[PDB]
Amino acid sequence: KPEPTDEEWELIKTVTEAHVATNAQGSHWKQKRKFLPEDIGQAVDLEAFSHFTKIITPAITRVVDFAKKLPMFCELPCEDQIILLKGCCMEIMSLRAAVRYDPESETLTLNGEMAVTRGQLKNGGLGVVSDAIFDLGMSLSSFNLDDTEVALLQAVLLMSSDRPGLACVERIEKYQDSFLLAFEHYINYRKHHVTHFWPKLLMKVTDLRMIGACHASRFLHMKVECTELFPPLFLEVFED
Amino acid sequence: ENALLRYLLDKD
Ligand SMILES: COc1nc(C(=O)NCC(=O)O)c(O)c2ccc(Oc3cccc(CN)c3)cc12
Repeated sequence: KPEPTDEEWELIKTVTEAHVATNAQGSHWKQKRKFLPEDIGQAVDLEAFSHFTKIITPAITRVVDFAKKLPMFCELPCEDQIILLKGCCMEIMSLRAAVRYDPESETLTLNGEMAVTRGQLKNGGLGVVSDAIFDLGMSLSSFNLDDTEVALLQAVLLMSSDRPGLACVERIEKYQDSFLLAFEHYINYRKHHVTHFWPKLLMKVTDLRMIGACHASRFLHMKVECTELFPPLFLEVFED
Repeated sequence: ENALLRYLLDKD
């Protein structure tokens, strides 16, 4: 029922714009994409691990940019900005890949260019997380999300008040509740033909947050396997 | 630790 207020319509546009400006190859991702050769990532695999280390940095960096284009993120202490980014990075990157799931070739596109299979992402170091991301990919196609809806989810993941060690807990929560509200209102406006769109979308926050945690455990097992190999931003963000 | 992120966050 309730559609978005004037103030929320502007937040919607601020968060929509931060996403489209930091999303690799914007609209052209379908035309830019180049399938990873099937000989890379069969059955740890160091040749596939190398393709993935090449795009990990730019992907972390695009999330940093997305947050910086959000005024409320910029009103925060730099020590909170760091915790928030370190919490959502793998989440936002897993949603960006998953919304570029192609059921025709069953591939996710990473960095707006590299199409990969379940197995390549799995054997290239991400192990069982690949299955989680691919599965959210399969699941999120039914919902036909637009950029605005992908952005509001990112903002909800980013504005997580429960991040270990953060100081402005109450204000981050206020910021997340603002986003959640505009989001619900925008789903109403967008008149989707799915009863209970809103709640079913929100629970995808669960999926993403598990992918976050599941990745933080895989990083302990990427360290008993493949450290001079991991790019420098990857080690900052995914360690403490 | 958070040097690159502090660079990325203070940039532009
Ligand atoms: C969702 O996870 C990922 N997402 C993206 C991405 O581009 N998402 C789409 C987007 O943001 O538009 C990547 O580029 C990733 C690259 C390496 C990676 O995992 C590995 C695997 C092996 C080594 C390393 C780095 N040491 C990382 C995971 C990635």
